[PDB]
Amino acid sequence: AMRQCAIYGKGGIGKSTTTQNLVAALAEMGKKVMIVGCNPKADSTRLILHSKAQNTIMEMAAEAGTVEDLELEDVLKAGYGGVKCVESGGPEPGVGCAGRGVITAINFLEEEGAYEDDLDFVFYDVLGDVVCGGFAMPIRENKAQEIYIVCSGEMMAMYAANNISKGIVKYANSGSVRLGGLICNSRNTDREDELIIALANKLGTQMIHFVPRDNVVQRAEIRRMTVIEYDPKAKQADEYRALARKVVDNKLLVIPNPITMDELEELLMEFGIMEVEDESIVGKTAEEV
Amino acid sequence: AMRQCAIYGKGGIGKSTTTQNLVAALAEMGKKVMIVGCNPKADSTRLILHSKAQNTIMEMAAEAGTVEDLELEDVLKAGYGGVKCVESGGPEPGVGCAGRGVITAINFLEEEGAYEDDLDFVFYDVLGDVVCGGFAMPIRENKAQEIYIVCSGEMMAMYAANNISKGIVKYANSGSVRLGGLICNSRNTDREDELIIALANKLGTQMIHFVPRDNVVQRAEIRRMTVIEYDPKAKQADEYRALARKVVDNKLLVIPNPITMDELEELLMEFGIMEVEDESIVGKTAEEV
Ligand SMILES: Nc1ncnc2c1ncn2[C@@H]1O[C@H](COP(=O)(O)OP(=O)(O)O)[C@@H](O)[C@H]1O
Ligand SMILES: Nc1ncnc2c1ncn2[C@@H]1O[C@H](COP(=O)(O)OP(=O)(O)O)[C@@H](O)[C@H]1O
Ligand code: SF4
Ligand SMILES: [Mg+2]
Ligand SMILES: [Mg+2]
Repeated sequence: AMRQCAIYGKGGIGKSTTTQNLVAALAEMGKKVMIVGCNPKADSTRLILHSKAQNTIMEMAAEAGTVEDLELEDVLKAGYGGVKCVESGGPEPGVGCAGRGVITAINFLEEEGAYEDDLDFVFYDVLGDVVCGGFAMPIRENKAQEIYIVCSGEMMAMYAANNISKGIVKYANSGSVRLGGLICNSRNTDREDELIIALANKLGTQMIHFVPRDNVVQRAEIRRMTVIEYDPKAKQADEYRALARKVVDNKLLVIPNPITMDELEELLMEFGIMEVEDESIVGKTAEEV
Repeated sequence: AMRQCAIYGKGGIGKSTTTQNLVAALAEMGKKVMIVGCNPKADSTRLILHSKAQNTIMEMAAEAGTVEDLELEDVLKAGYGGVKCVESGGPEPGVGCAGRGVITAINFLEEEGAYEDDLDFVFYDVLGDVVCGGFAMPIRENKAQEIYIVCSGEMMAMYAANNISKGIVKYANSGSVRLGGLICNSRNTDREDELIIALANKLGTQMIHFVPRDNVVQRAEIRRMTVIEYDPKAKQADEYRALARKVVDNKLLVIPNPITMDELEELLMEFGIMEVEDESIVGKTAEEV
């Protein structure tokens, strides 16, 4: 039955739009799936619920005093395709750890047993910028077995992908957390599809799909909607279908192999986004060259 | 004498390039300044030192076993303008808190007394994506009195700016941490200079300067250099001069006034980057409109 999935990736590469869409495309193949957003900002469940920003567990637990005083119907809410939704809340700015927000919401969902009710999939939307103990909480507490890293042909998204992968490495031994695959979200930078496959092979995983840059996306967004919900017929919808399909069919759950900075930098130079280091000119003024 | 400064801001808006440059332009007016990078990645001191990536305290303390076994000359290193430099190191991926890395490096710098040696300024390069207790460590432990938030006319950078501001609010009472001003780093999106000044006034601070988009920057970067060091004569160098000047002359250290999501969203719509919400179409398919 059920699979415990989590999607990681750097901020602003389109982690939530890939997640919400493939989950809507998964639930177009009639799956009860649940999205749990771990991100400070409530942007991780909004497109399914046609909402602006779902209420978070840190918001509502402030209102009722504690988490047990929260009643599930107004915590977890369903939208398109009966896809269940919970935005967990960030840290109290400058003071709390992000981890806490995530853990209390897992516990509230195991406690009021929405985890064992019928669901074929659970998905955690998790930021991969800092891969600290806090954001690695679903990995540490063995709540996410299948990590799907969203990225693109750009240094920082790759860095992120690799550093998320070092965290899978540490909890390989303690549990069953394993990397599924990378998902390349096109930046329209030149031969990025190739680059991310190179990385995927150097880590020992696959670049499970290449999601394109489409305007479709922001057309659907003005309506606070998923692409799958706005126009079922655009090939963007069938991209997310190809991924949503490829996701359930995957049986490659490697225990990845992280690379050096230098090794990563190779990839970037080799595929043209990063330039090549001419050492002649280093440390030399407008004059000296 | 000495001022304890920290520059916060979202990832990839150019927090480290603004910081390293204005610090090089501050040290062009002959100041002994020290940069301490708190970021996981060692990209926060590299342009001063003509290096690729300075060694971090978490890296070297792994080598010698503990922090006391570290000798200061190969921890803190100086580059252009006798500007002292220390990259503190990130969390061990998936396990550590970022906070720890920062705190051990403050303590090592107070312990081996580089804090009380001659310096007119100290600067902490700190990521503003997650404003959790970890990244708020120099604010919590009253090591940074003057927060300078770098941002731009874009939602997330603003969000960030505001949330960093909520953290200043919480430690207003306990200490002397106060917000200096915002710095707008041009994205070349249309009337962003105006937008960030609106925010600065709604927070009760000023948009201390508007740093432009220049190609100069990446020309200097191929040499692993600051703009101030590559061509002292470009008006980009005199922008950083205008900021480096404006920074020491500032005596506006407000205890900011954070805004609503809705209130922030106003700004964006009012200044044209965000659109306006037509509710007619919300939750309605390719067909229904
Ligand atoms: N495939 C895509 N094509 C075009 N824009 C996209 C695509 N996926 C996401 N985006 C856009 O990128 C921006 C950020 O997306 P988001 O999913 O919110 O990122 P994140 O989760 O990494 O913070 C928004 O404009 C989003 O609609
Ligand atoms: N004023 C500027 N004009 C143009 N590009 C800039 C400017 N400041 C920074 N950048 C560029 O933005 C990118 C990220 O800068 P960086 O300082 O490394 O960001 P960060 O510290 O927020 O991660 C690099 O191309 C950097 O050179
Ligand atoms: S573990 Fe990470 S989320 Fe928690 S306080 Fe540290 S840096 Fe923040
Ligand atoms: Mg999000
Ligand atoms: Mg940096």
